[PDB]
Amino acid sequence: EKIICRDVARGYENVPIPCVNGVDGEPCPEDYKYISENCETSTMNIDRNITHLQHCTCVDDCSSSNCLCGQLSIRCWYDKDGRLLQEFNKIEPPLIFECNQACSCWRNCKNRVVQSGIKVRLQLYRTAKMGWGVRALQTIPQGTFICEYVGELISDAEADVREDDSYLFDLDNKDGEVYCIDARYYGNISRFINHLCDPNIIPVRVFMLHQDLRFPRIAFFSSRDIRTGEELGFDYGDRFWDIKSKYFTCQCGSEKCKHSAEAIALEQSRLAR
Amino acid sequence: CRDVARGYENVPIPCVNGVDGEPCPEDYKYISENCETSTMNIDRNITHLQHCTCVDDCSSSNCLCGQLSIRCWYDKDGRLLQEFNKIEPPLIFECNQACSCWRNCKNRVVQSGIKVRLQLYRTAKMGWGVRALQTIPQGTFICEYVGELISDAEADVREDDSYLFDLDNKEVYCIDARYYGNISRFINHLCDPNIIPVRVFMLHQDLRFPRIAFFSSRDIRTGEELGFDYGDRFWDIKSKYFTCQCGSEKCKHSAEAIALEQSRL
Ligand SMILES: CCCC[C@H](NC(=O)c1[nH]c2c(c1C)C(=O)CC(C)(C)C2)C(=O)NCc1ccc(CN(C)C)cc1
Ligand SMILES: CCCC[C@H](NC(=O)c1[nH]c2c(c1C)C(=O)CC(C)(C)C2)C(=O)NCc1ccc(CN(C)C)cc1
Ligand SMILES: Nc1ncnc2c1ncn2[C@@H]1O[C@H](C[C@@H](N)CC[C@H](N)C(=O)O)[C@@H](O)[C@H]1O
Ligand SMILES: Nc1ncnc2c1ncn2[C@@H]1O[C@H](C[C@@H](N)CC[C@H](N)C(=O)O)[C@@H](O)[C@H]1O
Ligand SMILES: [Zn+2]
Ligand SMILES: [Zn+2]
Ligand SMILES: [Zn+2]
Ligand SMILES: [Zn+2]
Ligand SMILES: [Zn+2]
Ligand SMILES: [Zn+2]
Ligand SMILES: [Zn+2]
Ligand SMILES: [Zn+2]
Repeated sequence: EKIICRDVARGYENVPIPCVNGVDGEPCPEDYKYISENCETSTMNIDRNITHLQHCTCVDDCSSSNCLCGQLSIRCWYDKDGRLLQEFNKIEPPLIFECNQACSCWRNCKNRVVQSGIKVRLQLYRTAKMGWGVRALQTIPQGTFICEYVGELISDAEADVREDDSYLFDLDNKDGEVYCIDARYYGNISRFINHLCDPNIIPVRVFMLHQDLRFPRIAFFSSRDIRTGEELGFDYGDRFWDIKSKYFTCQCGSEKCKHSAEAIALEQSRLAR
Repeated sequence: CRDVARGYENVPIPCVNGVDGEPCPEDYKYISENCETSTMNIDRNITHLQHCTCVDDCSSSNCLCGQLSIRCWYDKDGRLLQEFNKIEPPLIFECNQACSCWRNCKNRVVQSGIKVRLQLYRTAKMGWGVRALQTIPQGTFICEYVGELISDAEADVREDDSYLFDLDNKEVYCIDARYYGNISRFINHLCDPNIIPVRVFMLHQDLRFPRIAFFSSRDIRTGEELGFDYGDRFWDIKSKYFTCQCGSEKCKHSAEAIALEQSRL
């Protein structure tokens, strides 16, 4: 086992993200460009108009019920330490509207967690069965911001012709025109987070410096206390596995695994009779 | 006010008034980065970024971004080299998200933000101004001219040009700090200036949209008012409404200076 890179983010995050390999001879991944914030190749025509921001008139730290930005998700879901409240809906999370440059409040108000970046210590590591993965190097309480799903913002039409969908994330569940983040060519640490059938982080859609609802940003928060050494993972979703399961099956090893060869076979044999 | 920037800069920018009873200004919105109010089609395509292949601190002459800048003009402490053309500054291309270097390389001064202590204050004759609260060595990055990116056509429609900065394209775009701006909107004209504007590219390289960075052109002492040369064009427009009050012996735009040149004719 060897530390093969001290910081895959090259200093772009608040904290380093080392890479270790104790499984094989694979060097730290080079077949992508690490970026800390979303990029575009062809333009997405994002509405950046500062006058199109809903914003608040608070002169405190935006902890009162009078903060419009909080009201845009019924309430601000962050406590004084930046963690999601206990009663936050982790099954169907609301859209979060953080404070922004139009708000009268200060940059250090309580409604600005995701825009402040990575704070926890993570490690890129070689897994036994799933390629690279990401694990915690510290205790992470439930409700803590982990990292953003960062990559190249692309259209539905462009996503459809991309050869590799292994790093592709669509931004809404609906049937219409849905934009995507493709982390294949450009991405951050999130591109390495694997699927777990017993996940410990959840994606939350967030708005910060724009409120172009076509382009929510994807923030991962812990859904339970996470222990040092624990692999991070979220539920990729059934749609992902419907596509992929003819190529590989889930190796998460959970007793609750929904997408292993065994689980899939038990499903099909249920119908084979 | 302890900080007109509301915590958005690396350091506070306090405001004081020891001249009259005017409250610190509130007839604008402080923003720390440029904004837009109608679509500005800036080319942000990451594949269009020229970028370097350095793994050093980008002080090497092999750094492409340095070469794009003619050379990297930053010394080890982030200050412009003496050889920098302060009369007609070049374009600076800082490193960006496409470069292979680390975020702490030597070619990222402007994108790292304000480091010096400044103060918004009431001047005797020129309204509000900005002054240093520390010694500032020559070549030091001070602040960016931040405001609302607008087209020249939009600029022509607007009533007030007192906070309008022409990016000098030859289609034309401007930064209007009238409604949205940062501390730079308060920096006055001086005929004996101590800072200079420099065109800089950082996260995009759309040459239609340079960002404007101010650097000190000489050592500045604590308490000294900051100022740059607004340019003859500004004064050709404005001299019919007011004249220069900078009070320098080399003042070019005072009523007296103007009258002398006119009577000469
Ligand atoms: C590799 C990233 C995880 C796996 C990933 N998951 C999600 O996109 C997703 N979207 C939402 C979630 C997740 C997990 C949520 O949980 C909720 C959400 C509202 C954020 C909406 C996926 O399924 N990738 C295949 C793929 C994506 C997109 C296309 C392009 N078009 C055909 C749609 C093709 C293939
Ligand atoms: C209040 C800001 C200082 C004064 C200001 N100075 C500059 O714009 C300027 N531009 C460059 C400089 C300066 C000082 C430089 O030094 C060099 C540069 C290449 C950065 C190009 C000005 O002249 N404002 C009147 C004004 C601007 C724009 C319009 C709209 N269109 C007719 C263009 C009308 C009136
Ligand atoms: N639960 C899983 N079981 C098997 N393979 C997985 C699982 N989760 C992620 N993967 C693999 O990881 C890919 C998704 C990537 N976004 C994650 C990083 C990937 N492990 C890598 O090494 O680059 C999938 O297409 C699979 O190849
Ligand atoms: N040298 C000067 N002489 C007279 N007035 C000046 C001078 N420099 C700047 N000004 C004034 O300041 C305006 C430019 C502003 N960007 C500077 C801040 C301005 N002093 C204010 O109080 O808002 C000009 O239109 C003038 O009203
Ligand atoms: Zn608020
Ligand atoms: Zn706020
Ligand atoms: Zn707000
Ligand atoms: Zn599983
Ligand atoms: Zn370089
Ligand atoms: Zn560099
Ligand atoms: Zn570079
Ligand atoms: Zn003068």
